Amino acid sequence: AEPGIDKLFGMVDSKYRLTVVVAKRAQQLLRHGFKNTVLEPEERPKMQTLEGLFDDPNAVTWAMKELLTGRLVFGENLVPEDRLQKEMERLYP
Amino acid sequence: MEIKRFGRIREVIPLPPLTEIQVESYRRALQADVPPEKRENVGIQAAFRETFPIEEEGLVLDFLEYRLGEPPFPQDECREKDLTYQAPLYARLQLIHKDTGLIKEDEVFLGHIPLMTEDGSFIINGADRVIVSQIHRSPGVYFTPDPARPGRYIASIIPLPKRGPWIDLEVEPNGVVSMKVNKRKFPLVLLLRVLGYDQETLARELGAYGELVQGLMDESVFAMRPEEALIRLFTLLRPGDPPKRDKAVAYVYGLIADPRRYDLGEAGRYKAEEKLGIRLSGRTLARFEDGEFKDEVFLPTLRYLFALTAGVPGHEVDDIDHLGNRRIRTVGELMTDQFRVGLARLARGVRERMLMGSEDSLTPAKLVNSRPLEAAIREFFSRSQLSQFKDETNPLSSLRHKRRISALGPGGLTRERAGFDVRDVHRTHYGRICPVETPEGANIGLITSLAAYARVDELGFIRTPYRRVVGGVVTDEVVYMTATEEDRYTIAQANTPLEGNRIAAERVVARRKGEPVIVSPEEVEFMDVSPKQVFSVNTNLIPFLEHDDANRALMGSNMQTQAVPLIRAQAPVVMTGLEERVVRDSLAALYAEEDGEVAKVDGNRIVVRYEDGRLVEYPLRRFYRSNQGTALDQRPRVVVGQRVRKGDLLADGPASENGFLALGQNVLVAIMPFDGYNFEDAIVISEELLKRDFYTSIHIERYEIEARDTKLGPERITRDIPHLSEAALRDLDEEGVVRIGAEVKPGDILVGRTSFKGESEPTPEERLLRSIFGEKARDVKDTSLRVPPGEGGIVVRTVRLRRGDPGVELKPGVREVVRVYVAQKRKLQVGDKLANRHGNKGVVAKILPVEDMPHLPDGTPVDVILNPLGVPSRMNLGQILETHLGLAGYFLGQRYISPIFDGAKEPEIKELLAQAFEVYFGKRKGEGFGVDKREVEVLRRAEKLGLVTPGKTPEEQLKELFLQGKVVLYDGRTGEPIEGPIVVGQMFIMKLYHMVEDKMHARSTGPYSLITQQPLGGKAQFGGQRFGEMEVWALEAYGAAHTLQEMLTLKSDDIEGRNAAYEAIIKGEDVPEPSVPESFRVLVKELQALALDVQTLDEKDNPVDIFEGLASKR
Amino acid sequence: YYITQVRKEKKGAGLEFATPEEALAAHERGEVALNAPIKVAGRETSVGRLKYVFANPDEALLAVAHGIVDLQDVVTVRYMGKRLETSPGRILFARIVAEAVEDEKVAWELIQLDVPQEKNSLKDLVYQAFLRLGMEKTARLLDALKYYGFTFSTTSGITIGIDDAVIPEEKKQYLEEADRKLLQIEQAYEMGFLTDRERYDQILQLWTETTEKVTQAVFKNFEENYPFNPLYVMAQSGARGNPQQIRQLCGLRGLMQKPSGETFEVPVRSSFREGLTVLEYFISSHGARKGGADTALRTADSGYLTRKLVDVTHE
Amino acid sequence: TSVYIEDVLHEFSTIPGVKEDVVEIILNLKELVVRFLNPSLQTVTLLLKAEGPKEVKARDFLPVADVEIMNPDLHIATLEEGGRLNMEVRVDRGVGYVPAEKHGIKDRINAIPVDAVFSPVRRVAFQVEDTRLGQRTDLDKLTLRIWTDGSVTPLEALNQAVEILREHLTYFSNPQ
Amino acid sequence: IEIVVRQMMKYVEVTDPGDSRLLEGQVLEKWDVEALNERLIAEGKTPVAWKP
DNA sequence: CTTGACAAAAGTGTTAAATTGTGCTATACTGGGAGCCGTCACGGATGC
DNA sequence: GCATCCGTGAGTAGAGGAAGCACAATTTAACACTTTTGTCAAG
Ligand SMILES: [Mg+2]
Ligand SMILES: [Mg+2]
Ligand SMILES: [Mg+2]
Repeated sequence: AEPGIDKLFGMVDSKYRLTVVVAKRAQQLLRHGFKNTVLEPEERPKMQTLEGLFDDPNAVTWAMKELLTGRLVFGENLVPEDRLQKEMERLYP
Repeated sequence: MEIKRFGRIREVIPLPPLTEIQVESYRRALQADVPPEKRENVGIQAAFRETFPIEEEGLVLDFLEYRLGEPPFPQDECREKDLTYQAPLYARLQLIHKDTGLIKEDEVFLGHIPLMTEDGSFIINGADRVIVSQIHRSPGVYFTPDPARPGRYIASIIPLPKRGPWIDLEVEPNGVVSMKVNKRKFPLVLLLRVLGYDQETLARELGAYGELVQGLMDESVFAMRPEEALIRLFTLLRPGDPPKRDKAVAYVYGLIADPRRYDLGEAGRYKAEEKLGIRLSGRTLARFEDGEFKDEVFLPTLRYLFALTAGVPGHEVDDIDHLGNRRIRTVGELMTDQFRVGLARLARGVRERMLMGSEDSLTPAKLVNSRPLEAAIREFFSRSQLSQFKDETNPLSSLRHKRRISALGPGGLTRERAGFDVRDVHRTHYGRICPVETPEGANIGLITSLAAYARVDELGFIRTPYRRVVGGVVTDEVVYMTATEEDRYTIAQANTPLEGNRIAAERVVARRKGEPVIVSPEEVEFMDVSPKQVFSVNTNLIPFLEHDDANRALMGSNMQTQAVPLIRAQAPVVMTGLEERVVRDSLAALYAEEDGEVAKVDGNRIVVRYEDGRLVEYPLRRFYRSNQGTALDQRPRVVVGQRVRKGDLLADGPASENGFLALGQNVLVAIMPFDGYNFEDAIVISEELLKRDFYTSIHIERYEIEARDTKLGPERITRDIPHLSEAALRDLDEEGVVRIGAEVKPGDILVGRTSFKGESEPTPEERLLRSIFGEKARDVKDTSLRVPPGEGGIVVRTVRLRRGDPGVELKPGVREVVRVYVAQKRKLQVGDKLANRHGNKGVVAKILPVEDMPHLPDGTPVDVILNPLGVPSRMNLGQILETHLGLAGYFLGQRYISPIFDGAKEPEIKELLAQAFEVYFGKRKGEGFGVDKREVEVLRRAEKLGLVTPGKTPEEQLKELFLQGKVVLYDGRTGEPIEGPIVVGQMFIMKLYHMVEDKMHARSTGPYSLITQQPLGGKAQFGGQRFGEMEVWALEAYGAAHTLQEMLTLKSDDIEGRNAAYEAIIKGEDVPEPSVPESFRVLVKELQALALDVQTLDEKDNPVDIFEGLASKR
Repeated sequence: YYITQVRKEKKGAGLEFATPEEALAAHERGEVALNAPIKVAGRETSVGRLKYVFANPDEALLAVAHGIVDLQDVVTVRYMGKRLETSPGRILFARIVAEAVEDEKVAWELIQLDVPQEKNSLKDLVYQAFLRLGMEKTARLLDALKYYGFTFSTTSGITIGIDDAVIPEEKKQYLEEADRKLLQIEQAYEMGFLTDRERYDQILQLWTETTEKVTQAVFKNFEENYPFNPLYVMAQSGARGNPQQIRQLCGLRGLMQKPSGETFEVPVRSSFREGLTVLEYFISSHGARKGGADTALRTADSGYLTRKLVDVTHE
Repeated sequence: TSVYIEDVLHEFSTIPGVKEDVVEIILNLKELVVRFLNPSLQTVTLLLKAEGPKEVKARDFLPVADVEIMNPDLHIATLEEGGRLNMEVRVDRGVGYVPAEKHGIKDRINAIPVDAVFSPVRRVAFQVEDTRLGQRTDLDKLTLRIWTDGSVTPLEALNQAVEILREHLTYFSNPQ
Repeated sequence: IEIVVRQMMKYVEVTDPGDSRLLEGQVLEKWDVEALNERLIAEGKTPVAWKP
């Protein structure tokens, strides 16, 4: 079971909207190289390696954890899509 | 290790030769060694005399005799060079000129006839093959009731298959008796008039029934002459053709009276005479002579029909599934049938050649073209449903293959259109067809086995032996009888108690026409020979069969065919008594011909000097690869200077131990759950099995490659392959072939080959790259043979065939072919399948170190742990009794023979367990040890479970548990006992052909299909997995829209999408959006070829181009 | 199931006493058993409930490790502020659920403590936990149940021997009664009282009734004398088997059908433990083949229905 | 661990004049018991040269210093007149069970690796009896029964096992 | 089961065309004819009479 | 980066030899040949 | 009310598997020769 899956299912009206929000957020993290995250340094997911602890490379794992903090906003007709990417690219070149 | 035998029934005859159904039938057809003048009119001799003489209608070609020559190549040479083991056929013909009277004789070469090996198989194009016997409805005359309307019957006349049409005789509601031929129904009187039957003749014999004869008394055609009736009948049969007497008599005579076209058969003629009570001169419906037709069978058939409808006591309907109405076609008859087909084609080319071209100057050799005859025989032995790839996983596998009976094939039933009734166990199957051995699935009841004591008679009916009983005493006279003959007697069971030869029981269990009855000893007429005559060879190898459910006994007998030979194979502790004869009749071992002395013993050959003085040398087959990939070799069992008797064993064959069938190992088994690794048929084993090489088998694989002539140039097998390092070419010799003894792994080169590159100028980027490094492109490319993924081993043999070599027939354009044999030694591993003879099977899921296994108080650990939850719902209790008897033999050091339905019983097993306890526990007391503290704890619970008697001493209570097959067992991980006594014993377990090594496969990308551009299928092709319709439904029910779209486009046939996805992943990116699949583009084009305009539109109904503008005419 | 089922003894089984000291004193003399039901003053108790009184689950399970009592012995244990009368193995089952969900009070409401845990009771526990706790906590309870179930079945000593197929004593008496009634049906048939059809139907009715009585005699013998028999435990818990398959092992096989559909007049009166005769084995093979042909020839009919349903409702 | 036979390329072959094949001969070599008399010795090679007719036993190996064969009567092969056997057998020292695929040891080109079963212990059992001392009555009496192959005595094996258990008990000393 | 049966009762048969181009005995979907009828009532035309 | 070279690789008629396409044969000859029932059983739609 | 015609029957895996001849048209290959295109040496 994914951690906090019960709370994630309670945040949306339809279970398929949760999958849409998670998948689009993970694409945002991959495209900007995880520099747009809302997580604090002590909250970043980690994986254990022979050389030491490093950042978790799985973007889907990051998206689920961010959505549990309450710092993301999701909905329909929030912003124009072209204007969303332009500002996010300017903030995170 | 001594052998103890149970049972009371004394068999008066031994088993017949187990391959005589194949061997004896093919000898009768050929008649190869019978002198020509003493040959009987059977087999291919009967076919020669049927087609000949050939008359032009003044030239006659006649047949005198034939002979068979020596084979050109031996059996082992044919296997190596991919030839057919055959013999030339010569015919001695003479041509007679009727006008003049001059005769010429010469011998003409007719072709080659395949030869059967001593064990009963053929070598066709270098591969072993088996001809399977066919069962079908017997020809004759049959009477069945009318299903639509009661009180009415239908009479049928059935010839041999493809030897005439079926004839139906029915009484219509109007009262007219009608005859139906070739889907056409016409009154019977029209044909019955052609046979010269008048009004006075018909009413004399059939007028003793009533209103039925009135329907045969029409005066419209009674006065009509037989010649006029003949022409009128011809118009009804084939309307449209001009009515001529010359054409009319040709059709009628050729439909029911021509022996070359209509054949009732020897079995059919015998059936017709027995039923109708008549005597037939030939095998046709009517006899034509003196320019007229004469009746042979039509009148007696009609009398039976009328009398059956009237209700005379002596006439009854026929059961079509009765085994007296079904017959077997063996290999000799099936081969001879195709020989007659091809011979009729040869006579057709003789006729067209003797009326056109040099009629006055002819020779028999110039008339005869044997090409049609050879094509008929070649087609039968290659592409017939009954000619099958031989099963030789072990010697028992090939023996069973030769005794199978199939209802399918040419002239047989179809798998899809076969109903329930034809698949059932008929009551006449008793003693003739095994009731339990059959495949489950779409072939159930359509493929069966011959009973162990059965034999097929000359007409094709199965007979089973019975003992004559006279006046209450049983004699040793044995009579073989068919099902129809068996129905007339009261037959007692084989277990009937006897005092010598006198029947001792007052009440006897017997059968009367298949049903059980209780009778007095004076009413008995016959007796069964043994219980073994009811079952087949495979089922007869299962001990305690009477304690097993038939659904699980079917699995046990089938899976003995799939057992692989082991390097340390041994015979089971508990046997039935057929293990010796199976090895002997399979011809896999070597026996002495007569008394003599062994002179030379080697791993390759044995030389025996016989008492007449002559020396005989026997070469040994060593490390040979079978059709299934298992190694077959023979190991000598004698020493130099040893005296041998006639029939003594000289060398063991595969899966045999001192002449006994050995399909597995004898292991120590505990029946208990273990930590969930036994869950749902899974099996736990010990690492000690691997340490002593139990369940270790040898397998051999073959690889091949060719060097051809091409337009660009010839392919060359060479060691000098471009762009290859020395590490890759290390194990190749100077000729480019891997050396013998090398160890190969996936990706290693086996044979090196180069091919001339096709003419194609390179891409601009490559041209600049070659300019930078100053390298000149070569004219050849690497096309060498490499080890496929997941394979490998040791190279043990190479074979090189070249064009021009004697006996080598290579295809045009092929220069040479190289073959490499690779062998590996397989130990048991997780994922391998194991089974016993009672139908218990499962895969190995866990291998434990020896200190983890449960062990006996003396320190002995068990080998295998089986879950007790698989027993109760399968109801196969035979494995429990085998375990109890194997526990007694472990301590007493003896083996047992318990025949089926007459063998070991619990009081005898418990008397043996009492002796085994005296050595299992009396040994401990002498050594100075008492009862363990841990055994006292288990005994305290055992009497709360009601297993032991309260008040007894611990030694007496331990013996009470031993007589039930239970011991106190310790846990290896903790050292504490299991809380209850556990059943422990010895069991015989086989390792099956299905191994996880041959079945694991994976793929990322690979070959694609031509038209649909989708991935190929199959592990051998490196193909992908089929994601079918029901799998698509599951993804839809989940709501996984994006996962479903990837499988439809990005991973099957979106050519642009699958290229972009691969490039994105190797760059560390997410895969892009998919596009239109290619198979949809194919569907649009194929619909346009059907003149249908299919167009894709957008929201505004405007056209959308999905072909990128590549198919639009500007 | 094996740890949550209690023991029953018969040695005392009815003796009456006056004070608990009298009942305990008789136990050491060997007159009564630990789990035999007795009566102290007016109530029904056992020696184990009077002798072993534990202050908490840890003390009761420590006594099990020392071999003082078994997990199937009924004792007195104090748990959650109540004086319970159960076995240590039922207390152990309660702790498995409490630690898996990490809530002692909620887990106490989820379980039935006074019954052995069978397939249906365990299914009810899963559904209630899903309602109260969600998927994440329910998936943790499933793994704990899986872990302890495998551990306890290994060390308990479950095995199958030939003597575990116990033959009841009433089978011989029933088969003798049926012989007399069958011989009477034949007597009246010769007198013309009944025809061929009604004689046929009466023989079938006699054997249908006899088979049912043997089925109840098999299971009555188990629940009274061998309550821990491997076959009885497997069927009662729902692990494997049904009473129809048990009767064939321990009682009789019964009537068989002909290929035409009719039934043979003589049944198969032997079980798989005793062993069938050759004729009985052949008679039974008609129905085994018929069952196999039904499976092969009718799976296509079911799968064709599924494709019809999908294509009418997929939108 | 590894065997080399002259004029033999792999283990799936036969030798002229020899009754047994290479697979059977190797199965016989897995039953040989060799005792090293020097604790510092790690590997030795045993040489055999024979001509038929004779039954070659384990005593036909040439003598080597500080090496002893414990079962000299072990049968190896049967030689017919005209047969020859010239082989070198390598014996290593180790622990546990090591398949031939894991070590793959070959001293020369045509050598054949052999699965190694290094353990000298054949069977172990222990008994617990009921003893007493004065008033105390529930005391234990322990007996250990050890079966070995002869290269290591049961008393030597018992001492080595006690040291292994004692060594492991020191791992609970320093909590990190 | 109720989802499947709802698809089994999805069609109707015309008994009286009324003021429409439909034909007597024509089979069409129940959803379509109900939409067609309520449109005719708005324009004051005779409705279609159908049968389940 | 620009000249003079310099042979070479590629391009261009010319022609003899393989290779391919086509017409013709005069005693008289005038309607095919293979099939051949455990023929599969049941429901729906059409035409009488 | 009935005779005639037509489309339907679960999934995955394997592993074997009989005419010449004459002569005109057309295509191809061989062989020179002319022209174009790099290298080399200056410079
Ligand atoms: Mg199959
Ligand atoms: Mg107390
Ligand atoms: Mg050793």
